[PDB]
Amino acid sequence: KGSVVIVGRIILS
Amino acid sequence: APITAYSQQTRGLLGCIITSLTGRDKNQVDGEVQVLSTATQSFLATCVNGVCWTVYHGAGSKTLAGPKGPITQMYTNVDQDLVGWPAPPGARSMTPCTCGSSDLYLVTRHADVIPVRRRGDSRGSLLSPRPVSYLKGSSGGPLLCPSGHVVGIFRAAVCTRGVAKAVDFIPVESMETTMRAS
Ligand SMILES: C=C[C@@H]1C[C@]1(NC(=O)[C@@H]1C[C@@H](Oc2cc(-c3csc(NC(=O)C(C)C)n3)nc3cc(OC)ccc23)CN1C(=O)[C@@H](NC(=O)OC1CCCC1)C(C)(C)C)C(=O)O
Ligand code: NA
Repeated sequence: KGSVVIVGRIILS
Repeated sequence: APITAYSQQTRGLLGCIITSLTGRDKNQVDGEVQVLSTATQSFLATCVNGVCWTVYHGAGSKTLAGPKGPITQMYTNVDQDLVGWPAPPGARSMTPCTCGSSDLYLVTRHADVIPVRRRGDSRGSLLSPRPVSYLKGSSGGPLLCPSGHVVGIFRAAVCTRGVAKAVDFIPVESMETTMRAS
């Protein structure tokens, strides 16, 4: 029932 | 390795429970790779041609918390262990690799970049062995060609006594095969 949540991100170079 | 990476956290354990229940996330989105959480586990999603791709065994059939409320899965393949939601506004879409370079790079949730040697279509060897626990939570993370293009996403680890010597991934090809059967 709970949705998935964005808790962070990764930046690429 | 030519490629580098760093992470930025966006939410804590509390605001994540909240967002999980409302399905609505106002936070601005950035980055090639999103760090994702449910109640019971964390994992990664790689944006490729406007879809946020990750593994079934992490996301299940769940919605992704989004700005206009919960985002419904656009692609769902239990047996590939692959799901995809339409990429939220501001996620950085990656480009598929096709040049078939032999040496690849796995980006972990810790924003480390790990050298892999392609051994086949969906298999890759770690040039340097790592603890399984260190890779745990990085399913969904991208394998990159040296140009920075995506070849696949991390699915499972080949391991023995808690030491991983190889990775199993979903090649960017399979992401086409799910799209066609939509
Ligand atoms: C340690 C890190 C590794 C990346 C990582 N992945 C994982 O933790 C994955 C998830 C699970 O593997 C799979 C699950 C599901 C799956 C589908 S539905 C489902 N679950 C449910 O339906 C439940 C809700 C009941 N699971 N489908 C798969 C399909 C595959 O096709 C080739 C290969 C592996 C699959 C076990 N695993 C492994 O990595 C395990 N390894 C393993 O299974 O060996 C792999 C098989 C292919 C290559 C060697 C391990 C390390 C725990 C012994 C992670 O971080 O999660
Ligand atoms: Na880094």
